[PDB]
Amino acid sequence: MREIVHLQAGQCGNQIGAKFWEVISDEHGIDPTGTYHGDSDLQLERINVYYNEATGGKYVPRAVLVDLEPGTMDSVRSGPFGQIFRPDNFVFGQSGAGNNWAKGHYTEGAELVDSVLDVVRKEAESCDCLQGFQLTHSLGGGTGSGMGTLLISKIREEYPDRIMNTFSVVPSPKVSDTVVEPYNATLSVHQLVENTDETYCIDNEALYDICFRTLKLTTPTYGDLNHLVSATMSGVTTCLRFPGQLNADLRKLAVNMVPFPRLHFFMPGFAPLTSRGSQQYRALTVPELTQQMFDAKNMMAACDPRHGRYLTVAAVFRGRMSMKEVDEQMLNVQNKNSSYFVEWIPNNVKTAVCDIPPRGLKMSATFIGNSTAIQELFKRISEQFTAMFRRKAFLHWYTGEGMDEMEFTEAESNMNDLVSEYQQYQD
Amino acid sequence: MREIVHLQAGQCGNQIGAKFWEVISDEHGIDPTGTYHGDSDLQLERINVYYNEATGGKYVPRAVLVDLEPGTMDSVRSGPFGQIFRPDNFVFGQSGAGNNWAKGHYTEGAELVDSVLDVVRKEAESCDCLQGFQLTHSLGGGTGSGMGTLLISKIREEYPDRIMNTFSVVPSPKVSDTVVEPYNATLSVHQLVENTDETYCIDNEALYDICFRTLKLTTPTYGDLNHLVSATMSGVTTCLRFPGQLNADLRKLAVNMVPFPRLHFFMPGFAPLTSRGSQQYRALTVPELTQQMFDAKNMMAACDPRHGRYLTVAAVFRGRMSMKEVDEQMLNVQNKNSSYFVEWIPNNVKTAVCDIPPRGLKMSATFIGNSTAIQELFKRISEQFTAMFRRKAFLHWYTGEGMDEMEFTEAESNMNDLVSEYQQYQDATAE
Amino acid sequence: MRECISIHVGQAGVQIGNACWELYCLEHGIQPDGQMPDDSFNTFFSETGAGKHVPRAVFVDLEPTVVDEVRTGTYRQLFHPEQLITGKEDAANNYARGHYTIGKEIVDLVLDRIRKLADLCTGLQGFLIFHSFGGGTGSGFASLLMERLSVDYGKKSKLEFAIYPAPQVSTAVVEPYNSILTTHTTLEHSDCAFMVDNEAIYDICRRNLDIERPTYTNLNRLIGQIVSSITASLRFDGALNVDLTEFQTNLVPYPRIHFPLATYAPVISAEKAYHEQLSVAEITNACFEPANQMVKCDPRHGKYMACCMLYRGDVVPKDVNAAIATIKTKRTIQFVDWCPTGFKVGINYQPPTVVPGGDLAKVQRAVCMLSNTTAIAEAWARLDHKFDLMYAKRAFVHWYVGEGMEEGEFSEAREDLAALEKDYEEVGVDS
Amino acid sequence: MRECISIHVGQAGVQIGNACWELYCLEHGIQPDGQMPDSFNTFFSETGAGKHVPRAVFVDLEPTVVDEVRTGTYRQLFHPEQLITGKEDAANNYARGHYTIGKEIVDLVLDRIRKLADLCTGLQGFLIFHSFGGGTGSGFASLLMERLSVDYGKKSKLEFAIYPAPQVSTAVVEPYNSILTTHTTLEHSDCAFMVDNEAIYDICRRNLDIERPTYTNLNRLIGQIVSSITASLRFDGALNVDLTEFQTNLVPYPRIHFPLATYAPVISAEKAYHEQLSVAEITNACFEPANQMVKCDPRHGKYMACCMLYRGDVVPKDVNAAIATIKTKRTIQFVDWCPTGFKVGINYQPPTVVPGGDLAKVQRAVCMLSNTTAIAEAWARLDHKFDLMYAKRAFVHWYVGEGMEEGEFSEAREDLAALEKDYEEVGVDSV
Amino acid sequence: ELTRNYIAMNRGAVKAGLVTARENMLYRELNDIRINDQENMTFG
Amino acid sequence: TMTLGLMRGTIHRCMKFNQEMYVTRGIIKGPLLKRNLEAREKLNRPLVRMYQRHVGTQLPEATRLAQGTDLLTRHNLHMEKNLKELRTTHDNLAWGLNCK
Amino acid sequence: LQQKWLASKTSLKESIYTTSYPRLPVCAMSRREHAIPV
Ligand SMILES: Nc1nc2c(ncn2[C@@H]2O[C@H](COP(=O)(O)OP(=O)(O)OP(=O)(O)O)[C@@H](O)[C@H]2O)c(=O)[nH]1
Ligand SMILES: Nc1nc2c(ncn2[C@@H]2O[C@H](COP(=O)(O)OP(=O)(O)OP(=O)(O)O)[C@@H](O)[C@H]2O)c(=O)[nH]1
Ligand SMILES: Nc1nc2c(ncn2[C@@H]2O[C@H](COP(=O)(O)OP(=O)(O)O)[C@@H](O)[C@H]2O)c(=O)[nH]1
Ligand SMILES: Nc1nc2c(ncn2[C@@H]2O[C@H](COP(=O)(O)OP(=O)(O)O)[C@@H](O)[C@H]2O)c(=O)[nH]1
Ligand SMILES: [Mg+2]
Ligand SMILES: [Mg+2]
Repeated sequence: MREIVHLQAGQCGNQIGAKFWEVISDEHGIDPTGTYHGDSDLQLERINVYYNEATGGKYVPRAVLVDLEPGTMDSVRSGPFGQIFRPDNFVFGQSGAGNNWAKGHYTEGAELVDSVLDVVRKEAESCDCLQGFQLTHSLGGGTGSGMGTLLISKIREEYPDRIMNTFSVVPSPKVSDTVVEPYNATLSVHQLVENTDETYCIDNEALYDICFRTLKLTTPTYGDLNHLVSATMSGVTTCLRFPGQLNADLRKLAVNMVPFPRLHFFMPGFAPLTSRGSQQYRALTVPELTQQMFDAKNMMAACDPRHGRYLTVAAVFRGRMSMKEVDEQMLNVQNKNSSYFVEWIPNNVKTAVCDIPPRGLKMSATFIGNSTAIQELFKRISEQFTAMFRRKAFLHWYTGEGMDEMEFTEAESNMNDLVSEYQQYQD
Repeated sequence: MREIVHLQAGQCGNQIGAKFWEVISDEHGIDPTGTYHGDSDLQLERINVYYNEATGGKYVPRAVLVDLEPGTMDSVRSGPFGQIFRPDNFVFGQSGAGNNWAKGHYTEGAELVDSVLDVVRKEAESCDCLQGFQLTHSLGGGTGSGMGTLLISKIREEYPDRIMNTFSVVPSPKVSDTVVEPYNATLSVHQLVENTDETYCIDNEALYDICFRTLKLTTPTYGDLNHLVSATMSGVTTCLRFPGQLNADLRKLAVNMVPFPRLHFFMPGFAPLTSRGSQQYRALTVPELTQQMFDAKNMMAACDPRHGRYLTVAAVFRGRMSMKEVDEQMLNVQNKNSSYFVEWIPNNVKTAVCDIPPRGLKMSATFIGNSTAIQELFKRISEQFTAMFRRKAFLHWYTGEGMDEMEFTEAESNMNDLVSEYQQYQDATAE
Repeated sequence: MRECISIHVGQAGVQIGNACWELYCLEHGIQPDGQMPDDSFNTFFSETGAGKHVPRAVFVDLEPTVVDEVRTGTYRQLFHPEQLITGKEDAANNYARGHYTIGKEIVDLVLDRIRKLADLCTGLQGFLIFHSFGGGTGSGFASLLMERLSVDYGKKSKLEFAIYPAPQVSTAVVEPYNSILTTHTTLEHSDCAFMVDNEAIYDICRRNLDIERPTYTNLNRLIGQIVSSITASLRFDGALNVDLTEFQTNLVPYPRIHFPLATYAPVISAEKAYHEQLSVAEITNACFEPANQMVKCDPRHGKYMACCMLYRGDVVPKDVNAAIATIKTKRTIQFVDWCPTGFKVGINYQPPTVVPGGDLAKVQRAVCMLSNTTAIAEAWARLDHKFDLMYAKRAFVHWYVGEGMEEGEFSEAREDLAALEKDYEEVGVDS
Repeated sequence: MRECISIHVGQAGVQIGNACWELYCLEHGIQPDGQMPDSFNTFFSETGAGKHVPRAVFVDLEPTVVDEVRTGTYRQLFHPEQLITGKEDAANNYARGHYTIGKEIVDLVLDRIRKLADLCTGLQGFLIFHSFGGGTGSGFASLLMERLSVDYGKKSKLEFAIYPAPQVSTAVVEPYNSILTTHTTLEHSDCAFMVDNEAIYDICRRNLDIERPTYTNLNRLIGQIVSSITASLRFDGALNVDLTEFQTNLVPYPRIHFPLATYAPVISAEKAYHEQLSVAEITNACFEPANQMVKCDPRHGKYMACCMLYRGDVVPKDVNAAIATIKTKRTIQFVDWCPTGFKVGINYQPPTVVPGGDLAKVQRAVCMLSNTTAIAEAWARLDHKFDLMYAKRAFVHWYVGEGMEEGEFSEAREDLAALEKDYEEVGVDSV
Repeated sequence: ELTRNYIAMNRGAVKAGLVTARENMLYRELNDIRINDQENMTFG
Repeated sequence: TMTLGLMRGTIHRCMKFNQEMYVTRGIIKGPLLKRNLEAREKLNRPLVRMYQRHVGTQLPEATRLAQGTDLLTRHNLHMEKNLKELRTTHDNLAWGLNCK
Repeated sequence: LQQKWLASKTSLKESIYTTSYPRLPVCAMSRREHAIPV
């Protein structure tokens, strides 16, 4: 019908994916064994979209889990939902990449992609009408930044037509856990722009903000940080899976979102976020949701949108609501903040509705934005990459893998040619 | 009716027959004493194909186990299904051949042939209408590859019309437990190709990867090795014993798979092969049965058909299906992999249906396909035979048995003539 | 009175006779024992002093396992044991075995068995003969039975219901050889033809009846509806009755050309029947779409030269002509220049019954058409393409000559199809 | 009567010829030997042996290209001096084929055409084929017109010519030759038929669905257009149109003699099956900008004159209904001084179809020839390409070393500055 | 030598009526087929 | 083996050439039950009896069907003899092959 | 759906003939309204 194959690479992607496959496991009413224990028919009418039919009333993921280092996959197999992912969907090498993009993309990335290209091809012909592909990784590591993008270069040659969405994890400058990150980031962003329909720039600093100030969590670990990405995961496809007043899918937003193919770097958000103290004295209504999207505080990107102009903005509402308030609020926020939108596109705001709210909640929303201020992140990778390329520092880890230096030169050339044409559109 | 006399030669042969007779006794519900403890009625309707009746509601198989070494019979007789075989059917000699093809074929096999020929004739005239015989052996041995070739070469003259099958085991170049096995290999194929109706080349090397990689057994013993071949032998005579929607038999695949008398070499396959972690995560359906049939990882032959062309293909499905999805998948693999099919024969795929699923399972199918890529098997054997024969090595073993030197030369010339015949059919213009 | 002897041959014939005679028993009320719990049944059933009725059929097959499931089935006491006939060995997709080595052993038993049934019949209208071209017994032995059936009775009608090789899918490889070497001989000794391809019925069932995974019985059930409406005029009363002699007269303008093309309507599900009004106009147009044809041939590619119409159920003589009035006033349907009036309407009172466990819904009216055209001549052409590109290398023929017989029949059969295809063109041209 | 002589220049025309006369030979009914087992007189000439020599000449500067013609199937069809060949080429150097290499062969060419010209009695026009890229197809063709102009002052000389494509190019030095080429087709021609391979590439990809064609497939369409042009001459029709008439009805001013051609329908057999074709259907296809053979957008300009050449089974009543529809459309613009802008041509004989060809046999077609101001922008894209090369004096030393003064480069560019500005101001409505 | 014709030879054996493999090769030895192809009127 | 093999063509050409005469004979003789026959084919048709009203009008058809079976039954007896002889030179060649 | 997956794991050995052709009810026999004799 319209099926998604969920790709999963790197340590980060392996974890948020297990986190992502926890929410859509919770909502669809399927127990950790593999059997459906929900209540309503609507929960199982479209489950072909993420789950594959298997004998005995049991469903299995359309998920491919890849990691060069086998250390992490034992943890995914040993979580609460570790009895759901097929072992043949696990494919692993023996040695990690050591946080080198070159190794994961050229030397040991070659021997594994044939395995990954095989199983996705098995899942390519398994369903009848695929809607697209969807991947999670990190540009700051060695495998997801590396072999994760190698698949992107390969699957785009195999299936040009299908939409490709990437929920990638962009490194933060104020908090850095890797010095060869501005290398691997420079060498993956270059690989993203030509072969990707829509990129969701996720970071970790802004997520550390959100729990601290919006949720007042005293010890926010990686697990709670993984909760919010999985929330935004289901909100993107909350319309494809269910009925509503105004349905949508991945393609309807994407064509409404990309005026020129070089601009597909986004800025995702999640609405109902308040403290554990305020679980009673806080009204769950349409306008207070809209008041929560368009702050710079709820945002899980590493940029302040007030420094740029929102090109296009999409709001996907979840749950049942009367419609008139949304067009009133989305129009209202357009009029008052008229200086923060580009004039050359009218009616900048996109609205879609599903009728079903998520589990344990009455109303939900997801906001995906293309704005100028995403340029502020890309200039400052080059602010770090130039400082490390000019002294040729840490370089010999890369030239030992057979690559040249010109790839480093042309990678900076392509990002420079991205922001330069990105800056003209703000002015 | 339509009976089979199970021939059996060699230590390789005697073990497989013990294992092969296990799975049929289990399916027809036969306990080791021989009685029927099954539940259904179709489980005893065509039992007479394999089993002879004995007094007290007892069935004994129509098997003739032969060997040149006395110690193998005792190990067979000491197994679980030991006292199920009639004791007189064992034929064993006092002296063994010892991996030499010559000793088993002229010197010591010539004293044992008359005794087996007494036994097999009694079992041949026992049944009214024999469908045919069937032998299992290895071509690296001394008795199965030796006297066994002399065994077949005789009874072709006695019973010309009857069907001859051989689940022969040809030695692999990558793994070998013999130094002299090409001499056993080359001097047996020439006798084989003259007198046999069809063949199946099951190589222990290929089954080693399949348990290595697909079933993922930590310790795949020869028992786990010979469980896969036993399912293959059962999966050819399956429509003979059970009713189906579209039946088949030994002859129907025989007439439909061999365009010319010299080409009767097939690469068999088995579809339901899944490891334990894959038992949970599977939806056993017809496309998932077909997708495993055509990937060359599944084959029990030591040659990749991707380097050759599928001359003819036969597939026998076991279970209760909709034969629409039987006919859709075979047509699809015909058109997608069109380059892997010869063009002067249209619709190279042959199908049949057997309703009764294999016991403990629901869906299964067996594959019998003739390709020209098995020429890769023969040229590897002649790669080594001429390597040894140029130095006249190991020859005093053979010359002292009374044979002549030219017989090596003619058997290689025939072997080279076959690979010059198959190869030309690869590069053959349809128009 | 009217009588019809069914002469089903082969696994196709037996499994078709399984479906048809089940519908017949519900149609006249016979229990599986053989009793009614007026004399409309005499054309199919017989009489004994105790009121027991036996069917006038002869299930013949050269292999056992097709028909032993009938002997042990629900209707095990309905049939004479003598009526069902079995040989020990089959032909196995070999026209030659079933016609020149295996047929003559069994032809004299079947023929004598035919004689007693036709002795019981005083006035026999026609012989109904169902077989297939793919199988060996349905092609080989059946061609021999026709040959000696004609010499038993010069006149008696011999209808030929047939299973044809499908243009794309195939259950056999050597299947052209039987098909070409069959119509060369049965041409002399047949009076009508009803070739239908399981591919085209596959097309209809999934598209119209919402069964994505049918079985051979589902195709078998539709065939039973076709044979019901042909003979329905003989059985029950009607406005314009029609006999086998009658439609035969208004369907073949030349003895050379006796290959009609049958069609049924409506074939719709009860969920699709609840919401849809069915009128005589609506069902008669559905008989003319190519998507409802049961031969993979498009009458738009040819020209109708004879049409026979069978209305059955709640139909009125007034509305029949108006549907025919509109059908004639369309230029996408063509006729030869030498056939302005090419219709023959039969009107019957009884609506057809339904079989629970079937697929068709209960409807009050139905049509059956038999349109002889030249759009069928393209089907022979595809057979010649496949046969000639196979006979060039002369594959699989060693089975045919090695069984027995000649090689000269092989050359003579192919060109006779060139004449037949050429003959259809002389009808195709207009003066 | 009417007789036509062809003067194929360079590699382009000779391969253009091979498709043309192979179409012409099957148009009339000749055999490759040159005999028929008087519509041919325009194109063939009767000889002593009763053989028909085609009124053609090939002029080429390299031996291999026309050697293929002298060795092909049509080797005996043709007269050897008509295959005129040169030892050494200009190698895409307009200076060489105009000043150095042509002058060794100029007078030989003029001999052979006059000998065929003396055979004819009444001449109407010379149909010559060349390109704007190659040296021999431009430089040699340039000078021969200048002599042919003073040898035949009144005779017509059509210009079927290849325009270098806007994007895809098989050479680098094409724009220098083309800017030098235009003066010949400007002061020494009466019509022209410039076309790029790119648009012919698109229409084959978009409509003919052939994703991998060669230079034969494009050439098949070119001959079909010429076949439509001369169909009035060869065969009778309701409204026969000679070339001088086509010349009269298409050229507004002496300078502007650049028609654009268009053929509808160009449709494969599979797409022809589901699409009925009408007179109204075909005339709309000619005005779709997607099917234009030149990469210019007619909707960016307006039409000054159009020539229609309908062919096959067409009726004048449908033509006017087709014509009246085209007027009632604001998408199609006409210049204000053109109240009526059409030349309607009717023939009886449908265009043929070549075996191994691409177009399906359609009972009705149409040709099109429009003089629009759309083609103005094509030259401005050529002028820039020449401009950005000439300022830095790229490649000039090759032509200067051959012996043209460098001022001729500037003088030629002024002409296209002159030619383009005439198009723009003519397009301006004086209202 | 120039190989042997393993298609024409088989077709000839079939036409003669030799079906068993031993008889097929005996016919080969009898009639090997090897591809030797590997190497005045005035009109005016 | 050659002459034995080349005789499989000569053996097999003879039973069908014998078998065709077996079916060709019965058609001329006609159906075994005259009630299965009774139609336009008999020699007592209404057409012929009408013609029999005039004196001296009869049929010679009932003797040409005799001469049709004359050569047909004769040719089978010569054909059966040549068949039976040709089996003896098949078994005797097969037996002598065994001794060789 | 519960029935569609519950009716999978059964020991359903039987010929398709015997699972397809059972004993029909005597109520569902044809009434044979239109017939020739009196
Ligand atoms: N439509 C339809 N076709 C059938 C049926 N049963 C068999 N066939 C066709 O019969 C062909 C094979 O011939 P069979 O009837 O099965 O076997 P046979 O006629 O006894 O001939 P042998 O196989 O030589 O014994 C297959 O290709 C089927 O297409 C049936 O029930 N319905
Ligand atoms: N459509 C078409 N174009 C051709 C063909 N042959 C040559 N051309 C075009 O002619 C241009 C170059 O001139 P050619 O015809 O190849 O050779 P030439 O005319 O003898 O000129 P020289 O090569 O310099 O001798 C190329 O750019 C082609 O586009 C042809 O057969 N069909
Ligand atoms: N958002 C998020 N980031 C994580 C998580 N686990 C690890 N990371 C980040 O991933 C980066 C290291 O990625 P790495 O495992 O080397 O990627 P790989 O080399 O492609 O496998 C670190 O900077 C971490 O901050 C997680 O659960 N969530
Ligand atoms: N597949 C398989 N191969 C076997 C088995 N037993 C022995 N072999 C092979 O058979 C060969 C030895 O056969 P051998 O005893 O010499 O045969 P014999 O001389 O006829 O008795 C070895 O190469 C083994 O690999 C078995 O149970 N299964
Ligand atoms: Mg059969
Ligand atoms: Mg050239």
